[PDB]
Order: sequence, then C-alpha cells, then structure tokens
Amino acid sequence: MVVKVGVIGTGAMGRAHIDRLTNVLTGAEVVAVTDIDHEAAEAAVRDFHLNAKVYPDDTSLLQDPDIDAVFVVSFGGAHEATVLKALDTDKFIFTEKPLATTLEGAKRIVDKELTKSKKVIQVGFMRRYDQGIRALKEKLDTGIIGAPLVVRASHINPNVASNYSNEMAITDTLIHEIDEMHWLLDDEYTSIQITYPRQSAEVRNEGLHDPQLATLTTKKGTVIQVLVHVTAQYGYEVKLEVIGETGELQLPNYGLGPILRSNANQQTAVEMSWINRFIQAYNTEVQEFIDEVAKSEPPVGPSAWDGYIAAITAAAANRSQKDQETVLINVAGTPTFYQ
Amino acid sequence: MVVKVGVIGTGAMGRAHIDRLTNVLTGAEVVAVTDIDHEAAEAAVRDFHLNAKVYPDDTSLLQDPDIDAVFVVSFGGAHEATVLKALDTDKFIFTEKPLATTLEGAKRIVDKELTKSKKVIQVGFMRRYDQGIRALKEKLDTGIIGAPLVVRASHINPNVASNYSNEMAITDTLIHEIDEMHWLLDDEYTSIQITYPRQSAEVRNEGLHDPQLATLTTKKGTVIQVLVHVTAQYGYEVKLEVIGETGELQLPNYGLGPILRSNANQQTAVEMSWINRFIQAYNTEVQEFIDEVAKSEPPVGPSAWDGYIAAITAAAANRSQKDQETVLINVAGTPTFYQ
Amino acid sequence: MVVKVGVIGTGAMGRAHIDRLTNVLTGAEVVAVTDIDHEAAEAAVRDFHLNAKVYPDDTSLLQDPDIDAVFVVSFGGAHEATVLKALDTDKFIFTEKPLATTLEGAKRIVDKELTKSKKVIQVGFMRRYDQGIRALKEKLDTGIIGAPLVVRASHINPNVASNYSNEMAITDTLIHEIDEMHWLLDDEYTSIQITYPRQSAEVRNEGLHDPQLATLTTKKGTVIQVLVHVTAQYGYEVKLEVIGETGELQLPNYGLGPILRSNANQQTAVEMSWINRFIQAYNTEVQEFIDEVAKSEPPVGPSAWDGYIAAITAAAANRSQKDQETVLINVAGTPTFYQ
Amino acid sequence: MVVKVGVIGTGAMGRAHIDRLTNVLTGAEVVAVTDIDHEAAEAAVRDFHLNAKVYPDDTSLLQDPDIDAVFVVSFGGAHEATVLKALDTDKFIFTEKPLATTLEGAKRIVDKELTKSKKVIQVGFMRRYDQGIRALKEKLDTGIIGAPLVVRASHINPNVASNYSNEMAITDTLIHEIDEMHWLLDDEYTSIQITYPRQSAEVRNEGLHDPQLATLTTKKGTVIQVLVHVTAQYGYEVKLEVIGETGELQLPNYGLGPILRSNANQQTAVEMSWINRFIQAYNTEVQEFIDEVAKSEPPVGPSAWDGYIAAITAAAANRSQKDQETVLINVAGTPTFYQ
Ligand SMILES: NC(=O)C1=CN([C@@H]2O[C@H](COP(=O)(O)OP(=O)(O)OC[C@H]3O[C@@H](n4cnc5c(N)ncnc54)[C@H](O)[C@@H]3O)[C@@H](O)[C@H]2O)C=CC1
Ligand SMILES: NC(=O)C1=CN([C@@H]2O[C@H](COP(=O)(O)OP(=O)(O)OC[C@H]3O[C@@H](n4cnc5c(N)ncnc54)[C@H](O)[C@@H]3O)[C@@H](O)[C@H]2O)C=CC1
Ligand SMILES: NC(=O)C1=CN([C@@H]2O[C@H](COP(=O)(O)OP(=O)(O)OC[C@H]3O[C@@H](n4cnc5c(N)ncnc54)[C@H](O)[C@@H]3O)[C@@H](O)[C@H]2O)C=CC1
Ligand SMILES: NC(=O)C1=CN([C@@H]2O[C@H](COP(=O)(O)OP(=O)(O)OC[C@H]3O[C@@H](n4cnc5c(N)ncnc54)[C@H](O)[C@@H]3O)[C@@H](O)[C@H]2O)C=CC1
Ligand SMILES: O[C@H]1[C@H](O)[C@@H](O)[C@H](O)[C@@H](O)[C@H]1O
Repeated sequence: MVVKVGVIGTGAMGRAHIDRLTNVLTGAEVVAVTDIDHEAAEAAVRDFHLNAKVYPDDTSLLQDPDIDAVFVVSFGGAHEATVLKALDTDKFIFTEKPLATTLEGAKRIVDKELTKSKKVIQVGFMRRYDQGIRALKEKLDTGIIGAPLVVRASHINPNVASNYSNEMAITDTLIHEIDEMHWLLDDEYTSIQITYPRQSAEVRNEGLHDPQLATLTTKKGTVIQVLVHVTAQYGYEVKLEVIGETGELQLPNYGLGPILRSNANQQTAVEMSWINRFIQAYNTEVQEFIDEVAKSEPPVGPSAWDGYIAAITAAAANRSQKDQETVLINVAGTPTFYQ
Repeated sequence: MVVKVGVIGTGAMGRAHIDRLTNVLTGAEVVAVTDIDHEAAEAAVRDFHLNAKVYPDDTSLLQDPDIDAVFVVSFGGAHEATVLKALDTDKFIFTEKPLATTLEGAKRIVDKELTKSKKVIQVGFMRRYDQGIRALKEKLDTGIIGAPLVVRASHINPNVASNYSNEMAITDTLIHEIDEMHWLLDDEYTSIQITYPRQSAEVRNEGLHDPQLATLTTKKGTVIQVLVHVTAQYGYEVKLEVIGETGELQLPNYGLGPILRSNANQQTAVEMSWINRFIQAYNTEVQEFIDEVAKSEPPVGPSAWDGYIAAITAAAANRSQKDQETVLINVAGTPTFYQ
Repeated sequence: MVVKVGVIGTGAMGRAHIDRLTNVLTGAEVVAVTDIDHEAAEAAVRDFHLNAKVYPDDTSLLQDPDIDAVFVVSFGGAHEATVLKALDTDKFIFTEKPLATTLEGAKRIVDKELTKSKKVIQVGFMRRYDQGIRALKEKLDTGIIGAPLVVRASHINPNVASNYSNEMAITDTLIHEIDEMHWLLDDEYTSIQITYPRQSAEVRNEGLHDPQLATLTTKKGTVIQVLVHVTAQYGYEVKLEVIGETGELQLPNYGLGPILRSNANQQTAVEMSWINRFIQAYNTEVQEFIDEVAKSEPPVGPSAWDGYIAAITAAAANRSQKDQETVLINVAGTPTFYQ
Repeated sequence: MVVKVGVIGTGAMGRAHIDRLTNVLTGAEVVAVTDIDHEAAEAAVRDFHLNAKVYPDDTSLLQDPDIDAVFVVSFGGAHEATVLKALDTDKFIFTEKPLATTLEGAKRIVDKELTKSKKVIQVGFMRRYDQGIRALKEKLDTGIIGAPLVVRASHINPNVASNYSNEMAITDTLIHEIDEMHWLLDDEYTSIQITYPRQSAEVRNEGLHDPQLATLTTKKGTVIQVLVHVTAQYGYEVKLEVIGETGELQLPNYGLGPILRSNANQQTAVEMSWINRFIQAYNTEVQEFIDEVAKSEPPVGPSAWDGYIAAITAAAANRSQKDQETVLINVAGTPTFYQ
C-alpha cells in the first residue's frame, strides 16, 4: 500500500527528496508540505504537480492523520525540535543529517524514542548505501586483508558558498566520514584531532581553514586519516583506502564516462557535483525507508543512535578545531533498542 | 495515472520485467499476464503479489480494455505473431529483442505499424540505455576526436548452455552490437563478414564456432571489428573503442567493487553475469517506455525500424557464417514515420 | 675491446643511437659518420661531442679499416644498397628496420650474406627486447590463458613526415608487428589482408591511406588484427591484447609520468614518439650487438633472415594494398646458416 | 678517460655497486677494494673479474693516488670515520646512506668538507633519480596545481628480516622519504611526529612497531603524512600524492607486466623487491656521479648537507618514537657552498 509522506522543509534537499519520492522511487506519495517560506512550499506543490496540502508549520502538518511518514529537511538546527514533535505522533520519521546540532539534543531524541513501542527514526547518512563503499566493506569483512590497521580517506570538494564556515568543515562535510568509519570498521571511536596544514589561497571565507586533516582513533586501535579539502577546484571526489595486515583495499575511481585519448594525454572526467556523486545512495536509502514504512516495520538504516554518535564526534571535532588538540570520545554502549 | 500493463511470456525475462515494473520502477502496474505455460503465469501473479488476471493466450489478454501497454517476452519465434496481434489494438507495445526471428517477419511488422496513426512499438535493445555506452556516444558526438574511422569491440561471455547454436553467436550475442553500432555512429551498414579464427578447445556445442570475428562496413566508411567470444571462461565483458581522426574513446572498466592488493597482485573482480552487467540499462529502458505511455506519446527508444535493421543484418551475418564471405547490406531509406 | 662504430644516416634515429652509444651504453665509440645531408652529419658530431670523421658517403666510410661495425640508420629505402656494400667488408652490421623495402632487396642481402664465413647482420626489430612485451610473451607461454586464438594490436603514431608513403605504412610501420607476432606466437603466417577504413581528414601526404587495417592469419589458425594509424594526432602508442581460450593478456599503459587531477579531469601524459617509448628496447638490442662484436662473434639478435621473412609478408601486404584482397604467404625454411 | 674507483665495503650493496660499475654502466673501473672481512674483498675481486688491489684497510686504499673516487659501502656506523679520512685526500666520495649515524657525525663531515676548495661528496639517496618521482616533482614545479598543501605517501614492504628493529623503520626505511620530501617541496622541515596505530599481527620482531605513521611539517606549512608498513605482505610499493591548491598529483601504477583476465578477475603483478623497484634509480645515480668525476666537476646529486638534514630528521624521528610526541626540527639555512 502507498506510503503517504509529509515533507518539512522544501528547499534544495527537500525538493530533491520530493522529486525522488514522486518521480523516481516506488511506493510513496507526497501529500503534505510545509516550509517557513510558505511560497517555497507552494512552489514545491506546483513544480512537482503534487496532490498535497500546504500547512503553515510543522505542528499543523503533524496533525494530519493521513500521513504515514515525515521527512525532516529543514535547517539542521531545526531538526531536533521537529523530530521531537514527530515522536509525539505514531508517524515514521526520516530526518536528514544531522539528527540534531548538539549532542544534548541528540540525546533528548534518543531518550524519547526509547520510550516508544517501535523505532521510527532513520537519519540520512547516505554513504552507507553507496554501492562502492558497501562493496569495499563487504570485502573487508571477508578477512582477506586481515585486521584493519589504518584507513586513509579524502573528502574533496571544488569550492564553497560565501556562508560556509570553519565549523561546517566538520558539520557539513566531515560528518559523512564520521558516520561512515565506525560503521565500516564495526568499531567505536576513542579520539579525534583536527589539524590545519598551510592555508589555501583559494579560500574566500573569513575564518575558514582549508584544507583540514582529521585523525580519528578507534577502540581496536585503527587510525583513520581524513583529508578534508573543500576548495580543491578540480572536482568532487571521495576516496577510501583500508590498510590491512596482509593487504589493502581501495575504492575504484568513480565514473562510467569514457577514457579519452587526445592531445598528448589519456584522461577521464571527474565529477563536479556531489549531487551526481551520491544519486544512487540517496535513492537507495529512501527507497529502503519507504519499503520499511510500507510494512509498518522499523527502519533498518542509520538510527537516532547513529545520529548521537555522530553528534558526539562532531562536537569533539569542533572542540579540536579551537587549538588543534586531540579530544577524547567515549560513547555509551548501544542500547538493545538500537541493535 | 498508472500505466496498466499486460505481460505476455512470464519466463526468466518476463518475471524480471514484472519485478521491475512492480518493485523497482514507478508509474506502472501489471494487471494481466499470459504464458503458454499456464502454471508459470499463475505463479507470476502469486510471486509478485499482483492484482492481475491470467489469460489463456495473447489474444484474450489483448481484448482487456484496461490495459494500456503490453510487454512481449515470449520465445523469440513467438514475437512476430504477438506483435502483429497487438497492432490490432490501440495499446503500446514493448517487445523484447528480436522484433522477429526473420527478416520478413520484421518487415511485416513495420508495414503494419506504418498503417497506424502513431508509433507504438519499442524493441528491447537495452545497450542504448547503458550509462557507460551512452556516455561514450555523447563524448563522440562532441566532435572531440573527430570523425569515427574504426570501431573495435568485444562481446565476451564465459560459457554457454547446451542449446547455444552457431547462429546464436549472431542472433543472441552479436545482435546487441548490431543494433548498437549504427546508432553509435549515426550511420548505415553496407556489409557484414564473419570469420572463424582457430577453434577454441573450450567449445562443447555441436556446430558452434568460437570465437567469431565480425566485420561491418558503413556508408560513411567506418569499419567495425567485433570479437565474439562466448566460451571465454574468465568473465562477461563488453568492450568498445572508437578510433577517431584526432583521438580515441573507450569504455572504462565495468564495476564498483574494490581494488585488492594481496598476494603479489593488484586485482579487481570481473562480472560473470550479463544479467548483473545490464541491470541499470534494463531499468532505464523500461522506465522510459512507461513514461512515454503515461503521456500517451510514442516511444522514443529503439523502434520497429531498428528491429528491422537488426533483422536484416543478422540474416546477412547468418549467411556469412556459411562460408565466411562478405554479405552486402542495403537497408531501405527510413520512412518518415520512423524519423 | 671498445668497439669502433660508424653511423650511416644521422637523422632522428641515427642521433638517438649515437646518443645511446656515447652516453649510456658500454664498450663503444662512434668514430665516423656520414649522411647525404652533410650538415646533419656535422651536427651529429658536434651535438654528441664526438671525435669522429665525417665521410662524404657510405662507400668511403666503409673502406676505413679502423671501423669495427656500422649502423645503417638511413631512410628505409636506402638500407639495401648500403647493407650490400657493407657485406663487401668484414665489418659487423646493425641495420635499422626494414632490412629492405622490397622482397627482392631483402633476398639479395640474404643471398650475399650466405656467401660469407659468418653471420654479421643484426636487424633492429626492437620489439622482441621490450620488457613489457617480453613479460606478456612469458606469461602467455605458461599456458595460463590457454591457446592464443586472436591477437589485437594497435600501432599508433601522431603524425608522419612528408616523405612517408603509403607503402611505408607497411615497410616502416606494420613491419614491427609482422616481426613481432611470429616471434610472440612461435608461428608463421599463411596470409595477410589490408583494408582501408574511412580515410582520415588528418592525412597530409599524397597517396597515403590512413588508417589501415591488417589481418594476418597463422599456421595454427590464430588471427591477428592490427590497427595502423599514423596520423592519430593524440600520441604515440603500441597496444597488444592476446585472446586465449581461458583468459586474456594485455600490455599495460606505458608511462611513469604523474596522474594529474585538474579542471574536471584526471589525466596522464602519453608519449609522442618512439624515441622515449622504446628507449629500453633500443638500449638492450644495441648493447647486445656491441657485446657480440667485441667478442668477434655473430650477433644473436634478429637476423637478415628475420628481415627477409618479414619482407615476404610485407611484400604481400603491399600487394594487398592495391585491391584490398587477401594474399597468401608461405615462407621457406630457415637455412642452417641462420639457425 | 675512465674513472678509477675504490670500493670500501664489499657486502651486499658494495657488490651491487661493483656490478653497476663493472657490468652495467659506462666510464668507470673498480681498481681497488677493502673490507674488514678480507675474504669478502677477495671474493669481490674474484667474482667480478676485477683487475684490482685488495687493501688491508680504508687508510691504505685512500693513499693510492691512481684512485679518482671512492664508494663507501660499509656498515652505516662506519661511514663517518671513513668519509672524514677520505676528506684528507682530493678524491671524490660516493657514500651510501647514511652520511653518519649521528647528527654530530654528520655535522663534522659538513664542517670539514666546507673547508675544501670544492664539493666532493654525494650521498646515496636514490629516490631523487627515480623517473616517476622526478617526473612528479617537475610537474609540481610548473605550478599547475598551485601550492602544495599536503603530501600523502606510503612506504610499503612485504616482510622484514629478523634483525630489523624499530629504529630501522626510520633509518633504513622512512629515511628515503625524509630525504625526498624537502627536495620535492623545496622546503625545510620544522617538525616530525611518529605515531603507532594498532600493532600488526604479522610482526615477528622484538620492539618493532608496525605500521608507523610519520607526520612532518615544513616551514611553508605543508603537512606530510607517511605510512610506513614493513610487514604488509602483499608487495613492495612506494606511493606519493601531492595535494595542491587547485589540483593533485600522484605517482602512476608501477609495472610493465601484463594485465591478466582470468578466473573472474583482472590482475597485475606487484613488485616484491625493493631491489628491483629502484634498479633504474641506482643506475642513474651512479652514472651521474661517474659522469661528474669524469669531467672533474663536483657531484650534483644529494650532498653532505642533504645527509645532515636526513640525520637531524632521523634523530628527531627516533626521539619521537619513544613517546609519540612531536619533535621540533630547526635546520640552519643552507651554506652557499651547498647551493
Ligand atoms: N545527506 C546529505 O548529503 C545532505 C543533507 N542535507 C541536509 O538537508 C537539510 C536541508 O538542507 P538544504 O536543503 O540544502 O538547505 P536549504 O536551505 O536549501 O533548505 C532548507 C529549507 O528549510 C526551510 N526551513 C528552515 N527552517 C525551517 C523550519 N523550522 N521549519 C520548516 N522549514 C524550515 C527553509 O526555508 C528552506 O526552504 C539540512 O539539514 C542539510 O544538512 C542537505 C544536502 C545534502
Ligand atoms: N534484451 C535482452 O538482453 C534479453 C532479451 N531476452 C528476450 O526475452 C525473450 C524471453 O526470453 P526468456 O525470458 O529468457 O526465455 P524463457 O524461456 O525463460 O521464457 C519465455 C517464456 O515465454 C513463454 N512462451 C513461449 N511462447 C509463447 C507464446 N506464444 N505466448 C506466450 N508465452 C510464450 C514460455 O512458456 C516461457 O515461459 C526472448 O526473446 C529473449 O531473446 C531475454 C533475455 C535478455
Ligand atoms: N626501430 C625503431 O623503432 C625505429 C626505426 N627507425 C628507422 O630508422 C631509419 C631512419 O629513420 P629516422 O631517423 O627516423 O629518419 P630521418 O628522416 O630523421 O633520418 C634519416 C636520415 O637518413 C639520411 N639518408 C637518407 N638516405 C641516405 C643514404 N643513402 N645514406 C645516408 N644517409 C641517408 C637522411 O638525410 C636523414 O638524415 C629508418 O629505417 C626508420 O625506419 C626510426 C625510428 C624508430
Ligand atoms: N640506498 C639504499 O637504498 C641502500 C643503502 N644501503 C647501505 O649500504 C651500506 C651497506 O649495506 P649492506 O651492503 O646492505 O650491508 P652488508 O653488511 O652486506 O655489507 C657491509 C660490508 O661492509 C664491510 N665493512 C663493515 N665495516 C667496514 C669498515 N669499517 N671498512 C670496510 N668494510 C667494512 C662488512 O664486512 C661488509 O662486508 C649500508 O650503509 C646500507 O645502509 C644498503 C642497501 C640499500
Ligand atoms: O620508423 C618509425 C619506427 O619504425 C617506429 O617504431 C614506428 O612507430 C613508426 O611508425 C615508423 O615511421
């Protein structure tokens, strides 16, 4: 039966999710929208030819009994309150990352969800759905390279908007690696440290350090070195290498485009848009959510607990940014509810 | 509104299309099925949880007024009669390849379709929807390597079933390149020639020559060299290189799986299944057809005319297979109906 | 002993051989040069800091008793007369390919050398010395991919000089593959056919067809498909793929230059000339020649017989060029002198 | 005229250099040897068919006026004393790494040589001569990727002998990166920090931590992250990536061996031997030294100053190994003598 969806926040990613649900994926319909910019919400309805009602706020939308699930796609800082409101209903909840912008907010959500008769929140950490990354994890898990010793990763982005701040290097960019690595390794973090190499001349934003180097450590002692470089110019790229005791695994170059021999070079295109890079993962993640809601079963994707882990680690990273010193992480054990 | 589909032939590929239409793609519903094996048809209904009627044959299914489009997914030899029957209705028609198993059957279909007010047939030549192959064509069409002079291609398959005949090297295997190349090059074929290199010791089928080399010439003068190797053992692989005046284009490695460094080698997995190789293409191809039907517009994918070109070329190749001599091809000018 | 060398022809490759003999290789000194362009000869002496005599012609240089060995590095069509003259002396002879530009010329050389007390000619078929190509042959010979069924090869040049003729597409270019494949496969040819794809707009030489396709068949039934493309623009490249019963072997991309990520592309440099692509092969073959001369022993590298065997096939291809028809080949057995 | 060489220390690398001078390269002759193991010295002369005198010690060898240059290939701890002695002569000096085993020893050599009328010492840091590494440096120096911000490198080795110590991870292994980076970047080091990920189960040596992570900083702010992994099992590999403001540069795939398609995989061999990996670099380095001596000009390769830089940095790294703390490095501005 069709999953009736309400969307809270009809901006860039909200519209992208509306588009997915309407024109790409199967088994859902958007029947309600709201945005603090009412005209934006109206436009979403028009642009996507929805049979949907526009509500003036989240509270009103959440009162609609016909809605089976809500998508929270507002500003990050608005997620916490909205998710908490939604938990007063029986509706399933897909929230874009972050779960909340503070670790305390995340904890509030976890604590509230724990009181319920079903897990209902999935968080939009799409990396876990990317076919390439999953294939690497699968291969790692065969034991073929032994224990993971070091992970080297890159998060490369061409340029940023004028409103992109230093802290967003963590909260908008590194956050993906923050969620991914503990999942990839089936391990828990023990520390994070952010260091600043020489400042790029390409940076146009006051206070923004770029590139940034992030070193994370895990309980088993695996060290993760992430390069974050958001004014890299050349392209958008995600790189991942796992160094094991007996071998290595790395993600192949992304892209299906041809190899060009021309002008004394052999070349392949590099993606310029994060949007295109993770199109598959976004579709897969959302389809999975919808498929679960259709069965009235709890989501199986990243949970509020994953959101909490991410928020704790992001907080630690933002602390590290202040003086470039290592910050310890010690997350509580995973409640059975979230296993 | 949803496109209501009837499926004629509920075998391996018929079920795969049903699965696509039901569980993967958007905007369609299978409401009717038929198969000469009635038990298979019934199973398809149960297996995919369809709300669908099982009909004794194609004729009866075709009388169902609720059906917007039919999928013809029976034995190749059955396609012609069914497509001709379907053309007595107003319904849209997706037929799997081949359009017909004979040249004359293909023309009968074309002649019949030409009598209609709009085009309704799409033929399942999915290569055109493969992202890698499409990306190559697109790059070619930028002019960046100048005019295409030579095409070198491979269709590699690990092993064949006992029913695989010499002529199937053309009709089941090369057929894909036959449809693909004239599209790739915006050109028309003038001849085809099949040669037999030394016979592989891996061949276990009566009368099968393997490998086979196919050489096609085009009106603009491009020479196409295809290696067909169906007992290759190592994997399933589709390779494509275009040699231009000022450069070359080739398909990259297919696969998202990781690069493994282990035991004095660096390695990546090779696909063993054509099914897996073309999952995406099948999805894109069918979604497009459904999207067209939903708008009541003619299909924009490979047409009955393309089916005809394929059939003519395949026939010529089968003739060449008899003595390894060149066989001329002179395809009629495209009717405006198919422009 | 330091081998005293004379060089006949001091153009691009003459200079390159002088360079290697003077600065890289051991046990040789260039003591004499000649070129029909006196200024070119003088430039070679100057540019490579030689204490060398500049002779007005080959005959005078050949009559200098102090010269131990001569290198024939003139225009291909000039090799025959020079080699024949040199055979009137007791000097060792390294000639670049081709041995001659006609079958009759090659035969004249063989007939003359057979009258001598020992073998003195080495032909510059350097492909056999290339580490990559050798490594491929070695792997093939392990049986890991079973019997070789088809070979696909490319011989790519960016452009040609004004003196490059249609006939030279065979005698200067394809001649490498002619020698290479029979060595690689330990097989002999039964036929050759040259075909002319769509003529490139990049051709600037009257009478030159480019690209050209060569199909060679061997006694064991292996079919070799060579692409000759000498106005390719993009670079200089040699490609080799062997299709076996149970697998494939391919030469990797050549180059040590870096991978550049820049401007929405990932790219690596392509060689623009043989001079660098085959520097190792040239070094090895020439050092081997010099080492034999130093011991007053016959060369162990490719012989005038190899040159003649190649010339037979080359002449067959030149015949095929006229009408694009297949030409049969059946070479004589190797004389004892050349075993 | 031929460069007459004396070799001090005729062990593994000593014999390798003798072989280079005797068989591989042009313009030199080994005319004297010495080793504390007088039988090793005798074996060298014998095995390589040398016309050389065996001297009882370095002092006696250095007094031989016919010797143009000496190679110091004894135990590392024995270089300092031997070098300082040779500096009492006018002979050119090629010393293997290290220049000295202490920065104090290195400083003494630097001070002594600085009193001489011209530079005579080259240190055997062969990385700088590796074609790929040089090609990358050169591309970097074009400015095409802007300023270097981060360098990521790997020094991967399959296994170690029973005598390999924790300190050797620096002195024998990382030392190559230690010399290479400041040269690559034309910059000076300001700090080094060694950190230990989880210990590999493959380690069989008391006290050896593997892998190790080395972080170096430069004056311009470039951060260098090196992974040292000496029990990696899979192969020997050197990886290098430079992250620039506007792009990236990395070393390409190393290897000439074929690509094998077999058994559901595509694979290429990985080098297992550091010896084989850097064969070319060793040859080029020594040939350049000989060429300089031949012209009676100072060496142009890595100098005593470079050896001093390496010694300081290695000492700092050995210190950091104790507690994983960052150790500052302050190298004096280069004397013009060494520019
Ligand atoms: N998982 C991923 O890779 C990505 C996640 N996101 C997340 O999606 C969320 C939205 O980002 P964008 O769409 O790019 O930003 P956006 O700025 O384009 O849109 C946000 C929308 O939310 C509306 N809004 C703000 N506060 C609201 C509230 N309290 N209630 C209702 N509506 C409100 C705004 O008016 C705006 O239309 C963010 O949390 C972002 O981090 C965004 C892009 C990629
Ligand atoms: N485009 C592509 O890549 C592919 C195309 N195909 C095409 O799909 C068609 C079906 O192939 P598969 O599903 O693999 O074969 P299959 O043998 O598994 O299924 C064929 C089904 O058709 C039924 N059938 C036969 N004659 C019929 C008729 N007159 N009316 C109704 N049903 C009839 C059979 O009972 C069977 O259930 C073939 O034409 C094949 O060439 C199949 C696979 C891939
Ligand atoms: N093995 C290989 O990969 C290569 C082989 N070659 C061969 O080397 C030879 C020379 O080629 P390039 O140096 O590239 O050509 P080039 O055109 O640069 O030089 C040819 C030189 O020969 C001189 N010459 C012509 N006729 C002469 C004669 N009768 N006596 C003396 N000198 C004469 C010309 O004046 C010119 O200086 C050819 O046989 C060519 O096929 C050339 C390049 C690569
Ligand atoms: N640049 C590179 O990649 C490499 C550098 N090396 C360096 O080469 C040097 C020698 O290494 P190996 O040959 O591997 O060691 P090895 O132990 O095989 O040989 C050293 C030889 O020196 C002799 N010896 C020791 N002290 C001596 C003294 N005071 N005077 C004369 N002879 C003496 C020993 O008896 C022995 O025969 C070391 O400094 C090593 O670090 C070695 C291998 C590679
Ligand atoms: O003489 C050169 C030489 O034979 C090269 O190796 C070949 O690549 C060029 O085509 C030819 O003109």
